[PDB]
This record gives sequence, structure tokens and C-alpha cells, in this order.
Amino acid sequence: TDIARHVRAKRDGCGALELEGVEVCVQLDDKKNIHDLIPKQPLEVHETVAECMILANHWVAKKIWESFPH
RNA sequence: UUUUUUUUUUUUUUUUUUUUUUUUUUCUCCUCUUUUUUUUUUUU
Repeated sequence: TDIARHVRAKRDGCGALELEGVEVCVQLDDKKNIHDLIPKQPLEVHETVAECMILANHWVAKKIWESFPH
């Protein structure tokens, strides 16, 4: 939690653009038919893991660019 | 006290052959309406 919160702190001191999408989820029972629909949401932990893997993939790409130029 | 005679079931067998699924019609034809076309992002 702390690590993610403050990787966020830094890379927003840089300043990202965090926006959203109009996404909805669907539950399907035994009969395979619509019990209900439910709007889904972005959760704190989604943001955490999103930034952890952003930084990860970022260092990955750095390594692999400086390692193989063209 | 009533003798004698009036044929019967066609003859024949020791002939060659080098093709081939099907088969043969039917004309030109007014697709109705918020749009450029949205787009990063993350959790599968």
C-alpha cells in the first residue's frame, strides 16, 4: 500500500493523465441469463497494481532499449 | 349253336461378339436518418 501510494506520489508530481471508461460487467447464472447488470468501478488496489506494473514495464523497456538500439 | 383281322408316344445339337458416372435453359431487381468514425490507462 505504502510503496504504491508513493510511487503514485512521485509519478504524479511528474503528472500523468488518469481518466476512465464507460465499462459495465455482467453476471450469468446457471440458466446463463441476466440476473442483473452492474456498473463496475476503479478500485484503490487496481490503481496500486497498475502503477507497480507501469514502473515495472517501464524499467523493462528502458533496459531493452539501451540494450538493443534498433 | 355266334368264327377271323384292323402298326405307334418329332428327327437334331460339339454357337462368335473387342464397353463405362452424367446427358438439355428462365430476365432486370430503391437496404430510411445524432455524427465525426471511438481509440491512452489498469485489473483476465
